[PDB]
Amino acid sequence: MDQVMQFVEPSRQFVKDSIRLVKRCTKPDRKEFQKIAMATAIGFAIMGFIGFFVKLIHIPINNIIV
Amino acid sequence: NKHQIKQAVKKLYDIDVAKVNTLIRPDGEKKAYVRLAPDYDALDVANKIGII
Amino acid sequence: VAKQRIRMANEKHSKNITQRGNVAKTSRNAP
Amino acid sequence: VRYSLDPENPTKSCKSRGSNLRVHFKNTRETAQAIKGMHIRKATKYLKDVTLKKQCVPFRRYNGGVGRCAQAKQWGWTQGRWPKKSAEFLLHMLKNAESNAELKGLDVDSLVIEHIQVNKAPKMRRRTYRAHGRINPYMSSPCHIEMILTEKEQIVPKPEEEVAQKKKISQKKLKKQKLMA
Amino acid sequence: AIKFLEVIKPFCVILPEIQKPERKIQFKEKVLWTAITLFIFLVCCQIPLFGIMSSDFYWMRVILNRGTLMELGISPIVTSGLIMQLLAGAKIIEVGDTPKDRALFNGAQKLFGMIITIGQSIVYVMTGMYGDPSEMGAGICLLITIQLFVAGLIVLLLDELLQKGYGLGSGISLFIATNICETIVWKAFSPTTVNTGRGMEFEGAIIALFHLLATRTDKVRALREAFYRQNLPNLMNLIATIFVFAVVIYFQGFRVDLPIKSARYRGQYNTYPIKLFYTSNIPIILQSALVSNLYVISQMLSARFSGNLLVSLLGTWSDTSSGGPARAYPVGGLCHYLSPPESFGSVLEDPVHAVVYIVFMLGSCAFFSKTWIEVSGSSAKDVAKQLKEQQMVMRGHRETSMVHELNRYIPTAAAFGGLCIGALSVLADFLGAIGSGTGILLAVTIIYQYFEIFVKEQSEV
Amino acid sequence: SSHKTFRIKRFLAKKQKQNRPIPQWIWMKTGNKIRYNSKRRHWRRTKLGL
Amino acid sequence: GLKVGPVPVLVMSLLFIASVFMLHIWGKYTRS
Amino acid sequence: NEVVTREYTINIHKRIHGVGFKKRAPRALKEIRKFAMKEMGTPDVRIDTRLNKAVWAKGIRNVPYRIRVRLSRKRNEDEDSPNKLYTLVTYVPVTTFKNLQTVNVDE
Amino acid sequence: AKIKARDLRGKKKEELLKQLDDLKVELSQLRVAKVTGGAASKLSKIRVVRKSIARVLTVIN
Ligand SMILES: [Mg+2]
Ligand SMILES: [Mg+2]
Ligand SMILES: [Mg+2]
Ligand SMILES: [Mg+2]
Repeated sequence: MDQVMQFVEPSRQFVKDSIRLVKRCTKPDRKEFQKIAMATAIGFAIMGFIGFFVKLIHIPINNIIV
Repeated sequence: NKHQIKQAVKKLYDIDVAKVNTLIRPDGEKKAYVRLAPDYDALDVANKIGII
Repeated sequence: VAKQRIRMANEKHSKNITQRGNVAKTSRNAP
Repeated sequence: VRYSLDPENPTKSCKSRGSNLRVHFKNTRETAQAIKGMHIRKATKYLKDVTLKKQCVPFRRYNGGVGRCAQAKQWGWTQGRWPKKSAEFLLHMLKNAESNAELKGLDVDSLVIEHIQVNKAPKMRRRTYRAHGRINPYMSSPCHIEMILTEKEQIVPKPEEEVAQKKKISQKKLKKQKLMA
Repeated sequence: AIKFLEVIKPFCVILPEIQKPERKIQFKEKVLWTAITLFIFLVCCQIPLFGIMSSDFYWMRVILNRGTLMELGISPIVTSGLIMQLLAGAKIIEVGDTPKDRALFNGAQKLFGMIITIGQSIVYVMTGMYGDPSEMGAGICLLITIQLFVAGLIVLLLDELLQKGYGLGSGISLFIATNICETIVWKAFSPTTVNTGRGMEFEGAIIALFHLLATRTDKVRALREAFYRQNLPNLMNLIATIFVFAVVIYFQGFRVDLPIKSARYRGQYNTYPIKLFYTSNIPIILQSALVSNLYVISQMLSARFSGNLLVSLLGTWSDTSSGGPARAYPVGGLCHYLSPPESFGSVLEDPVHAVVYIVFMLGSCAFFSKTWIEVSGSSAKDVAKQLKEQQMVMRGHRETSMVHELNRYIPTAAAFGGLCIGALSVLADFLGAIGSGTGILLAVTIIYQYFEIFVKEQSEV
Repeated sequence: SSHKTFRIKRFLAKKQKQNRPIPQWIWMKTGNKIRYNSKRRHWRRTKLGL
Repeated sequence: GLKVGPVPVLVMSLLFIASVFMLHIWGKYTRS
Repeated sequence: NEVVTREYTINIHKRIHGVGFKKRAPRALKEIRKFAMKEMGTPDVRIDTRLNKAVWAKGIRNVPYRIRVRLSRKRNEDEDSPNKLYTLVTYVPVTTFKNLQTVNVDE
Repeated sequence: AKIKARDLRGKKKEELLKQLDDLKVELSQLRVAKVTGGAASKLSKIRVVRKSIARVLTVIN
C-alpha cells in the first residue's frame, strides 16, 4: 500500500525516533533543575527590576518633556 | 566462557541470545560478539543499554 | 561502461598542458 | 641574547640571528665572508646568483679539496663553489633582518651588512656502518648565524621585476591559523 | 563573490573598529563595563525621539517602548546577521575563509544593519509612522534618521565591545532579554492609571491587587476582577508566565552529548552537545511571519474575487468595526483554521478547528526546523566539517562514520526541537503568558549563559 | 608467529600497553622530574627475547 | 579603519545622550 | 607579436651524437627543451606528451634522427608565475623531411 | 545518601545484598557512561560507587 506506507511509515518512525532521542538526552536532574531555578530567578530579578528602574526614572522626565 | 557470557547478557538486560562468539584482543581484553534472537532488535536494545 | 571512455578521458587530460594553473577540479559540473 | 659586537649607532641598525641551523658550518662561514660589507640589495642579488651558479663563493680557509672555477677569479682566488643551502639560509636571514629594519622605520634601501658571524652549533649524532662489524660517527655540523645591518649613505632601491611578484599565500599557514582562531 | 567581497573593500577600510584587549581582562572589570553598557542602552530605551508629533498617537508616546531612540530596536542587527548566514550557509554568499577576509566579513555583516537601519527607517517615515516628510522636511528627517542611525550605531559598538572580552557574552542577547525581563516586572508593578467607568485604578498586577483590595467593598469581587481582567494584566498572566518559566528551564537543559576528542593529542576528552532546541527559535519565527502576511494577503485578495467559491473557501475576511477600531478578522476557510483561539471557550465551541490549527502549528515549526538545518549549514556534514576543521574526531570512528553518528540525532533533534518549540509556544499563547514561548526561551537561555559564566568566575572572584 | 600460546600472547599484550607516551599533565605535578617515557621500545631497534 | 578604545565609545556615547537632552529641553522652553 | 607559432625541423641526430645508449632519448628531450629557449627566449618550455611519445617511439637508444616540431609562444595565464610567456612544443608527423623550411604558422 | 558503614551494621543479610545489587547495577551503568560521553560528574561517581560496594561487602563479611 504505497499511499499508506508512503507517509505513515515516516510518522511511525518519527514517533519511535523521538523516544530513541529522548531516552538519550541528558535530561536535567531535580537538583540541577533547582540550581537553574535560583540562578534564573536571581538573574530575572537583576534584569527585570534594574531595567524597570530605568523606565520609572524616565517617567518624571518624560512627563515634563511632553 | 561463552556459556557464562550468554547467561550474563540475558539476565542483565532481559534479552535472548542466538550465539556468542569471542576473541581475545591483542591488548589482552576479551571481546564478545553477542548475536541476539531474531525477535530482539539490537539497535533497540542498544538504546536501552545506553550504547547509542 | 564503454571502454573507449578510457581513451577519451586520457586525451582530455593530456589537454591540460595548455591550461596549467586553472585546471577544473570536476568536469562533470552537473551536479 | 648577546651579539658578538655592539652596533655603532643602535637606532640605525637591525639584527637577525638563528641557532642550530642544519646547514654546513664550513660552507656557511665562506658564504658569509663573501657578503660581509655588502649593501643589502647587492648582497641579496649575489646570493641569488650563487643559487643559479652565476657567481661563486670563494673558499679561502676551508678549502681542502675544493675545485677551481672561472668565477673565483672575480675574488682574486682560484677555489670557489656554489653552496645552495648556505646561500638560501643566509637569504632567509637577510629577509628577516630587512623586515626588522622596516619595523623600526629604517631606510631599508640604505642597509649594509656591517657584521656577520657564523658559529658552530652542537653537533647532531647519526652513524654509519663500516666493515668488519664496526660503527662510526656520522655528524651533522650545524651553525649559529648572527648579522647586524646598518644604514649608510649609499642608497639602492629594490629591483622593479622583484617588487612585481605576488604575495604568495600559504594554505598550510591558514589551516593552523583556523585552529587557533 | 568577486563583485561582493571587493565592493565591501573601499568602505570597511574607513569604518572604525574596537581594539583588541592586550591581556585577559579582569571579571570585576568586565562587570563594570557591562553594567555601564547595559545602563546606556536602557537609557536609549526610554528617551523619546525628537520631532515626532503627527502619528506613529502622541498620547501613547507619553505612555510609551514605542517611539524611543531604540524605536528601530536591535532588529536591523539581528536581521543583518541572519540574512548573511542564511545566504552564506546556503553557499549563495561566499565568505572569505581567511581571518582578514573574516574580519572584513564581520564588517560586511555590520554593514547590513547599517543599511537595514536606513532602509527600515525610510519605511516608517514615508508611510506616516512618524509623519509625512513634508511636515517634517529634510531637517527633521535628517535628525530622526541620524538619531535612529546613531542608536543602532552605538548599539553595534557596545555589543562588539562585549563580544571582544571587555564585558560578558554579547550585547544583543543581553539587550533582548533585559527587554523581556523588564516587560514582565513592569506589567506587575506598573503604577500607570487607567481611567474606567468603574473609576481610576492601577495597571501593575501586584500594585493593582492591594489598590483594589482596599478600594473595593466586595473583596470577593477583587478576587475576581483582580485576577481576571480581560483588557489588563492579571496575576494569572503572571502565574501563567511563571509556570512556563519552570518548564522551559527543565527543557532548556535537554541535550545529547556526543563524545569527541582531539585527533592530535591523547586524552583531552570533550563533548559536542546536540541541543534539543537544535534550531533555536528560528523555525516558529519564520512560521509566524508566514501566517501574519497570509492574513494580510488574503484580505486584499478576497476583496476582488469573493464571488468565487475557491477564493472564499481559501479564506474569508470581514471588518469588525463595532465600537473599537476597524480590525480585520477571518470569517472562514483555511485562514480561519490557521488561526489561534482568542478565548478559552472558543476552543470548546469548535473542537475540530482547534486540532486543525495545532497540527499546523506543531507541523509547521517541526517541518521548518527539519528544512531549516540543511539550508542553515548546521546539518551533520557541515557540523562534521567544523569538527574536522578543529581536528576533533569521535574515538573509534573514521571521519565518515561521524556523519552517520551525527545523523542519529541532529535530523530528529531538528524536528522534535521544533515540535517542542511550537507546543510550548501554544501554551504561551493559549494561557496568556507574557512574551510568547519564543520570548521565555530567549530569556531563560541568556540568563543561563551568564549564570554558568558567573559561577565559573565566582570560583575565584 | 600466528601459532601463539595464551601465556605468550598475554605477555606480549602487557608489553603493548607499556609502550605509550606519558600523560602530559604529569609534567605539571609539583615535584615532577620526568620529561618523557624513557622505557619506550621499538619492534625493530630492540627485541623482547621471548 | 580606525580602531576604537572603550572610552571613546563611552565619551562619544555619553555626549550623544547629552545632545538629545538639550534638543528636547531647548525645543520646548525656547518655543514656550 | 609575442604570440607566434613556427614549425621547425630539429636535427636530433647531431644533438645526441656520441651519447650513451641509456641516456639517448632522455637527452633528446633535453636538447628539444634547450632548443625551445633559444628560439623563443622563454625559460618556461612545456613539451607535449605526444612529442615525448614520439621521441620515445623507438626505445631509449634508437631515437629518430629528425623530428618536425611546432613552437607556439603563449601568454602565461597565471599571474603567480614570474614568467609572462611559455612555449608549447607539439609533434608534427611528416611523411618526409626533405626541403622542410622553418615556417611561420598563423592561426 | 552516602553508604556509611555505620548505617549497615544492624541490617540483615538479604537487605544488604539488595543494597549491594543496586550499587553493582549503578556501577555498570556508569561504566557504560565512561565510553559513551558521560559528564565529568558521572566519571567522578565511579570511585564513589566502587568504594560504596567495597563498604557493603566489608560489612557483610
Ligand atoms: Mg689534500
Ligand atoms: Mg679526489
Ligand atoms: Mg655484521
Ligand atoms: Mg632484526
